[PDB]
Amino acid sequence: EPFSLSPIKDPQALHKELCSKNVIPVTSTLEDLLPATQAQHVFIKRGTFHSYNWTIKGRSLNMDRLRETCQSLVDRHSILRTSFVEHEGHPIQLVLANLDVKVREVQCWPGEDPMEVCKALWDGKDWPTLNVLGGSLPVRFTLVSCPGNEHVVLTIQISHSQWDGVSIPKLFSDFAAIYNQTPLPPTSDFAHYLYHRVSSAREDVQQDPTFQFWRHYLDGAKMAVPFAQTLWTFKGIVPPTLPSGITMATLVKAATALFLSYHLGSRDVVFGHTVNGRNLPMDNIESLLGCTLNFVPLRVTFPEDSTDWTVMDLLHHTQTQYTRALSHEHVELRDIFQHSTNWPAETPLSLIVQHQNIDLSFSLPLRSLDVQYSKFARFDPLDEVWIFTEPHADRLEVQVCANSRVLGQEQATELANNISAIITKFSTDPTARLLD
Amino acid sequence: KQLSTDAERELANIWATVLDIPIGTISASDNFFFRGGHSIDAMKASALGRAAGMSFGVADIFDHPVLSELASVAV
Ligand SMILES: *P(=O)(O)OCC(C)(C)[C@@H](O)C(=O)NCCC(=O)NCCS
Repeated sequence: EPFSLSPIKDPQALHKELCSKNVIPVTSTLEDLLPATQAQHVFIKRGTFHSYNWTIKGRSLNMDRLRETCQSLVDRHSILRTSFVEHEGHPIQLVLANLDVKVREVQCWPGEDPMEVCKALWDGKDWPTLNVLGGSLPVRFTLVSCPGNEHVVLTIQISHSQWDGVSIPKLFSDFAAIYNQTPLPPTSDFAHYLYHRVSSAREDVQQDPTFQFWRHYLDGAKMAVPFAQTLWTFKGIVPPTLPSGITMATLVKAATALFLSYHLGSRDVVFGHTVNGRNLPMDNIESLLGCTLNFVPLRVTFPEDSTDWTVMDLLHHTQTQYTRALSHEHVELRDIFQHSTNWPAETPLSLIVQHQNIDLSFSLPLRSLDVQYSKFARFDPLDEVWIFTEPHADRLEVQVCANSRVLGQEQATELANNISAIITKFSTDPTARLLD
Repeated sequence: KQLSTDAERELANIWATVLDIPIGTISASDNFFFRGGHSIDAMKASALGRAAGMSFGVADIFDHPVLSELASVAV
């Protein structure tokens, strides 16, 4: 039932206004209009914007078919033809149809490296002039070719409000299938995910099991702020061995909790963590393209007398504190805080842990063509600190990302070291008691 | 240990696709996490469950990690 969640009375008038200011194409139509999620907004406010770059080499490359593939990819996934705008201070998404995709094309000079041209456009104008909330479509394609068309760089630019780690590989595998003329199953779009969430909510909010769950879960809890240019700090360790029945994510979150326990002077800690948002009974929820991520509270409570708690006890507790929330992790954070706590609704999370148990390497198997992946990325946190953990084959990488005014280099380095050290200690001796 | 119910069979096929392991190697006593699954695999398994007419969520896979036990609680 399109437009049924629109917060605006004449959605078609908004579209017409945007067309007349040449922000979106005049021959497009408005297929739907919905609120943007809080998570989409988190990314938009932090300028989160990517260029996924595919260097393609070989004599059989077909430029027309690349162009048409871009068009077909956008026809298939409606998030890719979504525009974002503010109304009464709140972000909405306009889903366009009849959208003609125009590829930006560069024919280089002989000897000019196509990738250096992409980099120059990226740093010179593409991200510095980015204004997603002005309503111009964030998803755009660029094709940069050497003379001969045997060395080409294809670029997809995109806002993080339009993808997540589970679904981005599907964008690349769909692109390849369409280029190759391989068949594709039907899919849903991000709008269908938003309609599904709303249909599962109860009209009386005090009778919603989800807000009842969060109320109990957070009862008596306090959310402390562990910390007051954007910096990235990295630290690798040997991949931890997992105690029986414990996931890597649990290990990382327990380590973080132990650290915070000490850093604050608290036995009861609450911090944020990233969940995938796809544990819902809806068709194609595993494959639909969009940003279903959510950042929600995780609470870890050490006993008042922890003398006997082992590392295992902490791991099982931490893991249960995640699994208890699985059926309820999909709701807006400001709704959790408004309906299930005394806390102000716009209370921000100040620490967020993301474990990256998703694809870390990507492919675009176009049919003989050599195809390499690389990317450009912007991401600028506000007052929060992010801890990312990447599980590679040879190492577990701990990454801290925060503004330098919140966490200076030496402080960030020490944070990465401590979390790493604790993870390793937990791994090498899970039967140990927390008095290490 | 042999697959005995229809639910066990359908579930094994799901694990095979999600974990990219061959169907012949899956026994009813197999543990999802010991065969290499994590939370995201569990999410995909749950979704494929629904498309096959079974009904379980990710939490069910953490509570009942063994195939035969998970096949009982699916509806
Ligand atoms: P599990 O115990 O193996 O995993 C828990 C998780 C909560 C870490 C995992 O279920 C998940 O939701 N998300 C990680 C993937 C993710 O969203 N990455 C960033 C997207 S760009």
